[PDB]
Amino acid sequence: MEIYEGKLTAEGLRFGIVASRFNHALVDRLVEGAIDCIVRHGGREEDITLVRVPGSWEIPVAAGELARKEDIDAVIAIGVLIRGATPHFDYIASEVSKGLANLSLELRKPITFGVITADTLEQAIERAGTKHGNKGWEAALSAIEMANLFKSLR
Amino acid sequence: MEIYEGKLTAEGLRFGIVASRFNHALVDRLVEGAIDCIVRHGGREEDITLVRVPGSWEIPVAAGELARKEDIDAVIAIGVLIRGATPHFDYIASEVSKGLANLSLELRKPITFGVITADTLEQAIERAGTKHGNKGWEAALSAIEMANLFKSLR
Amino acid sequence: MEIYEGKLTAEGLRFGIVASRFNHALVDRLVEGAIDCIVRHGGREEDITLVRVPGSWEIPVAAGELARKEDIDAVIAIGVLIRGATPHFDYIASEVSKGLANLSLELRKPITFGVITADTLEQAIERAGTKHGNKGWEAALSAIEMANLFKSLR
Amino acid sequence: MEIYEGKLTAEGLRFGIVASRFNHALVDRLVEGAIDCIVRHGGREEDITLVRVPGSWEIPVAAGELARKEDIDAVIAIGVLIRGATPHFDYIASEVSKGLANLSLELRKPITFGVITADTLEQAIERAGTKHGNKGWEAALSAIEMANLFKSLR
Amino acid sequence: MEIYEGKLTAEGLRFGIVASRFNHALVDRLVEGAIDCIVRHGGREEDITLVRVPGSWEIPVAAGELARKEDIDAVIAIGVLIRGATPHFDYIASEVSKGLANLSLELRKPITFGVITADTLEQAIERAGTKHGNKGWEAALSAIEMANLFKSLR
Amino acid sequence: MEIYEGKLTAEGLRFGIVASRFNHALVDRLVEGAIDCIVRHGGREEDITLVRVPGSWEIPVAAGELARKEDIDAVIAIGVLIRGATPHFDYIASEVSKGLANLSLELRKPITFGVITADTLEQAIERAGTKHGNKGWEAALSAIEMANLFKSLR
Amino acid sequence: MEIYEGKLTAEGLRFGIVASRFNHALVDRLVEGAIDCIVRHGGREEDITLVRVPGSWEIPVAAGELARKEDIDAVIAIGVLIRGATPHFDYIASEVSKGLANLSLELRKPITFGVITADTLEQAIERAGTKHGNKGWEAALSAIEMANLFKSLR
Repeated sequence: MEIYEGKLTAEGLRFGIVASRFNHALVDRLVEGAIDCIVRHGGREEDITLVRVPGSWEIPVAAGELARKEDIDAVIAIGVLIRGATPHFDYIASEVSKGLANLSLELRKPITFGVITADTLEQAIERAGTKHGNKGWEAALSAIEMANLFKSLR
Repeated sequence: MEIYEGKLTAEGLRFGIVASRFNHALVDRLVEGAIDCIVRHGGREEDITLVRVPGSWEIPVAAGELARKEDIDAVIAIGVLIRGATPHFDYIASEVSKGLANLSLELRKPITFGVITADTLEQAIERAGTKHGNKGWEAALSAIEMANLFKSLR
Repeated sequence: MEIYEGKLTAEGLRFGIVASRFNHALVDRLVEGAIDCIVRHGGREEDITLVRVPGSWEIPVAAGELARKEDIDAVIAIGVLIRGATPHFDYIASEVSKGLANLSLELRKPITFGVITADTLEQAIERAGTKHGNKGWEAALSAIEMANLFKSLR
Repeated sequence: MEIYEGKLTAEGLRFGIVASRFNHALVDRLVEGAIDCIVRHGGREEDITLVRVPGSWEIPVAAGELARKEDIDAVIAIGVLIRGATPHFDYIASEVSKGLANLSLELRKPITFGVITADTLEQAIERAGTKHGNKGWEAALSAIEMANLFKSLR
Repeated sequence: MEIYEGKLTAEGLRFGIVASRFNHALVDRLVEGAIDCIVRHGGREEDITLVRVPGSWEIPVAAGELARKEDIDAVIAIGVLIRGATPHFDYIASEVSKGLANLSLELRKPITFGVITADTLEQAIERAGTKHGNKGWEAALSAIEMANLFKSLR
Repeated sequence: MEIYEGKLTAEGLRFGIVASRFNHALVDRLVEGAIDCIVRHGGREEDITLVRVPGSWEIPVAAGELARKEDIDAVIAIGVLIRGATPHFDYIASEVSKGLANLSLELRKPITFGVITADTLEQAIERAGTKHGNKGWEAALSAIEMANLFKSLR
Repeated sequence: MEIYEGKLTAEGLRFGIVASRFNHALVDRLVEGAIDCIVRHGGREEDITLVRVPGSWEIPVAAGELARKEDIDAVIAIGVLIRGATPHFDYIASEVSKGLANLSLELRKPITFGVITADTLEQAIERAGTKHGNKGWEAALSAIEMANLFKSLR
């Protein structure tokens, strides 16, 4: 049998990080874990390109210009969505996810999903550093494995 | 300021894994994550020494013979404890933990704690592979970082 | 990979059994299973040293004189504790367990724990012969495996 | 099989009794049973050394100077603890017990535990003379058996 | 029979008092009773060494430097612990007590325990001067008796 | 009377800070207060050695290598523990505390305790910056006073 | 960027303390913390001017004669207000606060606010020494920082 799988070594890879600005407080702890993961697995922080967009709605279009440059091996999307009074939550949540997934089949490149979709302000703080451990350090780990496996599979 | 911190690269390190036999079903998924972590971070599986003891009560004494050999950089203790009808749970839980912590100051060597102390059979299955992600892959990650930092700090 | 593990053959091993006297009725069924295990796995009953102490409080000090003799490969501690009206239970339960575990790191020798810590008189009868199967035959099985593995690991 | 066990004859043995002063009323009935046991089993009352300390907290340190003299075969600790309004009970109860047990492995000498840990003033009176029969006559009986067995086992 | 017991005369003895600063209000009434006891039983206040530490957590380490000087006969530990919202209470309470008791067997010297472990702010005020009479005057009385008895027993 | 007490001036002292990584979000506000305290009381930030360990379980072993270097006057342990579904909380909480306290009597050096043991995620945020004022700025203040007093007392 | 901030060193500064007499019991523990803070941060107690006024109503007028002398760098107002049966509380509380704040813009000099405004007698005892730590040691710390920063900013 042929078994393919990405190792977790980050040397030689160049990364893109698309990070919304809304929910300034929680996103800055995710971007912190994300860079943290990439450096302690052996990647340099020079080869990280960090892009900032105003809301989570526009993560799709801007991760589309990072994922087209040749020298980017994987792209991480990092944004916080908290439900409020209206269904505004759903139609933005539903679209962030389709643009990211639709983009990944198009450009045949890994785009990992580091978007926190929380119901209360409580659960967002737990997945951004405390009792569940930041998505940011996680979605970054997912891309290091993918961008590593996509040397073998292409 | 001096900042010390372990990177996550597992090359050159030699590991010990002390794994109980009781709860045959759940422990074998932890040992699986543990070796898995060490190999995909760049360590060879030859340099893993795996030791098996009958219950969780004896993890202390046998991790004491692994932690004394010179060629072991870190030791992982892996066992499952489920509460039952009696306080048998507490006095075994309380002692596994003191022998492991007491051993680490004595032999000045990292012994990370991969013991699941669950109340229901439910929560033990969740921390052994499913919605919380195996301690075994986690306690192994903790030791790779420690055994790496203890090159600098000794 | 190196895999260490004790087989279950009891030939050549010499055992010590420290058995309280209090709860005369239930302890005598545990000591019965314990010798039973050692003989039917192939050990002789001559090489069993049986020591009797008045209560469960003193199992630590007397298992300390058995575990220091050279010709003892493993020691079994067998006593029954039933909770009563007062917290007398806890402070005796808590100390039996630390002296046994503290002794095992000191003398680097297996001391397995065959102490029944039951809440009702009911549950003590179930773990001493009937629907859960005597600790005594179990704690003895745990030591045969350990004393066998500690030929390889020392 | 070798069977070791202490007989109950008190001739030739020399004893130490560490007895708190707090709860003046109940302790004096325990010390009474303790000497009573030792004399009617055949020991002289000259060879009893009786030591008095202010509270139950200091039983450990003073039983440590009795247990170091050569001419003491066993030491009895006799004190009454009654729970009151605060957790003061627990942290004193927890420490009396560790100093006594820790001392017994250190000096390899029997220290039997005649401490009444009662929840109400009621249960303390029952274990000090009336419907359950004084610990003092009991903890003394436990030491006569141990100090007798420790001629054979040393 | 030999009876040992400390008289209550404080002449010739030299004392150490380790007193936390946290709960400034209640501790200063305990230290007040403590010196008060030592002077009115006949000791001079010159021979009192008073040491102040920031919290109750550090009473162990600093009573360890007083108890090692030769010219200190007994050491008093004086601090107030009030339970609050979290289990922070327990793990500090549990450690103050082990360091004090562990120290007393090590240095074979009396360390009496004048720590108030109260559940409400109410009960702490009652044991610090009012309807139960200050521990400080009590723990001091306990040490005068012990340091006096330890002339005879050493 | 002799009165000993540490002033609060931080000049000439060299500090060690052992800070877990788990609960990335809250620990980074404690380390922030801790350095903040040491600099504004007059200490330089060059003489701070900052050590990072993966979990709170390993604070003991790594504070043991900082506390052995000669040029460290006091060590601060900084980590966040939040209770979750299982008793995993207790056995880790209970051991962090014994290794820190056991270490301080051994190496006769101040190790102050800046560990937040919170029941809800709520109370952890309050003791890490907001309505109760960071332990980190507090445990640091406790060590500046202790390391200053331990010039006089040694 | 220019960053201004007061260090916490109290050398060279001269302080004023305006302390009511009503609630004799609790105020004397605040004044105690206040002087305590100033001395252990390095200030002499000669350079403290202590002024006493009959009630909390007159703290404004008398802190106005201290804040006009040239040789006073900061003034501390220390008084206890407990709510009783009537709205007398509010109109005195409301005025103490405006005279202190109005005075600080007028004389361009720090006047820190060490007034306890408690609802029950309970909460006043907690903020005056026990589980929340005296305002007096706090309002004094606030002024040492301010009077230090106002060398740079004037």
